[PDB]
Amino acid sequence: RFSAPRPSWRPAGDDTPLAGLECATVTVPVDHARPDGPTLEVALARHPARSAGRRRGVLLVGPDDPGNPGTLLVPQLVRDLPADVLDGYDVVGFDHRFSGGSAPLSCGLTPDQWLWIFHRPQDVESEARFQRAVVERCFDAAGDVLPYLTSRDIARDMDVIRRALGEDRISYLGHSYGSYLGAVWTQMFGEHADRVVLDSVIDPSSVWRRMFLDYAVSCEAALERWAHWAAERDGELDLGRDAPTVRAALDALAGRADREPLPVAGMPVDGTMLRLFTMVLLSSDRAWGFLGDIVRAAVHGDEAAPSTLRALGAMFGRGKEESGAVAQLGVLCGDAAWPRDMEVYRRDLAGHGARHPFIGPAMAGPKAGAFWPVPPAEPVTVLGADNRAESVLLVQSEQDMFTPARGARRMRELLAHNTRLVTLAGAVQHRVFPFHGDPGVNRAAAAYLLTGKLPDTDLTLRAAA
Repeated sequence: RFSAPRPSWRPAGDDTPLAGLECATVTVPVDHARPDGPTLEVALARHPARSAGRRRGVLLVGPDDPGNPGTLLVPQLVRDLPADVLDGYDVVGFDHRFSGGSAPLSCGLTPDQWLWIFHRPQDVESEARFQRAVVERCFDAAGDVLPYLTSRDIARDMDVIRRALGEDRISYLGHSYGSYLGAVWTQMFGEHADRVVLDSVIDPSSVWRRMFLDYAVSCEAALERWAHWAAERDGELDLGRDAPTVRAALDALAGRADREPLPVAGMPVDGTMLRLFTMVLLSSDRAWGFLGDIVRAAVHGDEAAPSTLRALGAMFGRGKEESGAVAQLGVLCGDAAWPRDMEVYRRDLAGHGARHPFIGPAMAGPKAGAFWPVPPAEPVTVLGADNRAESVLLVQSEQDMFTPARGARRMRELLAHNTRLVTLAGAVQHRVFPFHGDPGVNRAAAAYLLTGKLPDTDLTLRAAA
């Protein structure tokens, strides 16, 4: 096997968001079929179990989105996990290969190209050119390694990390993209799983273009609901007293931003940025006030609240990294071949795209993956009855923008033999355990992690107030 020495843990710098934790890297081969070839260093962050008598092993935590550093989940989990989980597990997060602190890639993409997923198009021809230019730039700069940026290669890295940690059976928690990494790792290596929690569950049948199409459906429906919520708040927002009037104001605002970016605290906010910010805020009903605030401010030429501004600054300001967009490109284009027929995209722009107009065209048109210059290395992972994980708990919000609840139900079908599902009804949220703070969900998931017992049948919990 590829050599996996025990990690060289050191205190995290107090110049990092990981202050207070421990850091190390694990070597992995770029090509797992060529262990004598080039390697990279995968960054880890650890919060050691608080209680030696309660410690049962390691809770490995994957990234929640391609390109998003999974090490940064560790502080969030220290903040929000039930205390007994933090007593019983070393929490170890990682930055997946070619992201974060794990050999991040830089390809000369401009900020507009960083938003290739959500980029608002003009027509099929211009968008094909825009999306192909992203691919060209990335392969020119990183074409030697991009073919090795896939979900299955990340899963292989997870198993090297497990071996380096010295755990024959390791536990796992992953959210969103991390749910998919966990599922893939269990399908490839599940005899090495202890307890596994997958939260906000990607539908395997959606990998990946269908997920984009579903984003447009989910966004449209959520925006229709938010427009009603905003119409009831015309006193404070002055956006209209019925949902069509509110939506027309937002559409006109976003169209203006498509033609000339809106200055917001000195940041040029174009339509792609505004619609992405909108979708993110829509995904949590606790954030709907931020959305009312930015739309009110931008429509009326007034100032948004400082907290709203700081949310835009966090999303698009100094901390935004090109490397995340390149990581998204590799995973989302590389895991499966996208349709190559331009007529598919023409059809779907006029159909799906027009039926879901807020982001439908951005989702349905000729994305980068259509132009990918290498074949798929491997089939997409097939989850099924041969999965060797002893047990998997699925946790899912009933109303989840980014990973609709149908995906958790699909996972519960594909992995019928070893899964149980906990659904949080009444929640409008993405990433539930533990960040939403629901006592019922958090205690059910903690009890599974600490005792290994799945609930007797799938459970629907009612979101506490």
